[PDB]
Amino acid sequence: LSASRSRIKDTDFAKETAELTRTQILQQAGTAMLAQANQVPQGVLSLL
Amino acid sequence: LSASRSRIKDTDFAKETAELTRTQILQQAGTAMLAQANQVPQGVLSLL
Amino acid sequence: LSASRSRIKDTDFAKETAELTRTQILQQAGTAMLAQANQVPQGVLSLL
Amino acid sequence: AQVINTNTMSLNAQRNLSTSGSSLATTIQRLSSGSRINSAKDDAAGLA
Amino acid sequence: AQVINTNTMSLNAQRNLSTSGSSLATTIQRLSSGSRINSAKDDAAGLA
Amino acid sequence: AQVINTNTMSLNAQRNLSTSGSSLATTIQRLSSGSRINSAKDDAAGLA
Repeated sequence: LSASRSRIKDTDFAKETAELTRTQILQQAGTAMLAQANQVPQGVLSLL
Repeated sequence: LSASRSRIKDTDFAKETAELTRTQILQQAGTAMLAQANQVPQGVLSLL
Repeated sequence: LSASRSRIKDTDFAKETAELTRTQILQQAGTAMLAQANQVPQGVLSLL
Repeated sequence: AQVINTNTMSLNAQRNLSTSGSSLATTIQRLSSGSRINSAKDDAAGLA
Repeated sequence: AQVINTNTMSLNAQRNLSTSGSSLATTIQRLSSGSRINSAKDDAAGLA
Repeated sequence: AQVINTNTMSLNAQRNLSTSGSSLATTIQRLSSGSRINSAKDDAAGLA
């Protein structure tokens, strides 16, 4: 019974680190693109 | 199946950056030329 | 027979690591050169 | 058309960043605790 | 012939600028989100 | 001649990078599995 209970409750360490890495990379990509998007509208000033 | 799904949905990071740079340069070229075009019609006034 | 079967199916661990290192170096060289090539065309702006 | 009052590109990027960063908390928590079911939110019967 | 009521070059330069600037939103959005298909506007069978 | 709408060097470098990166997956897989033949792609008579 103890061996059977473990199949539906414990964490798989080999699988769980990949999502950590993937999310870490995605966050940095998002931050850089957010800064770019914020800086974009500056160019309209030269027209004035 | 998971490997097969990713060939028609994911982004190619190497390809997008070139388009980003191309559009960024074209924007500045267009802005400068628009300013020049706006400034062009001024010289008629000297005739008066 | 078991000895004979192993000559055509098992991996040689001495030869694969060299190829791994070679490919790993080539990836970094290619990435750096790609970034430089992307950055090159910016110089036309000064002419305008 | 160029506008300054609203920045749709900037407005979007924020939503994408929040969506990407949502899951990192859950993965860190279940990787630190050592177990996959920590509240009734994750599973409905496995706790039973 | 000099004309001041209308400026054809000025009128023309605006259209080119808008056309060039149209694609920037799509490229930045698909570069920040990480996916090539974010809405049905891009594909009709890939999403399905 | 200097042009913006096309960047042949940039177009090239991408191809070379993909070519170099092709073989790394095969090397890693055949080093992790411990066997030189994992599918019929590598050999035709060895598996038989």
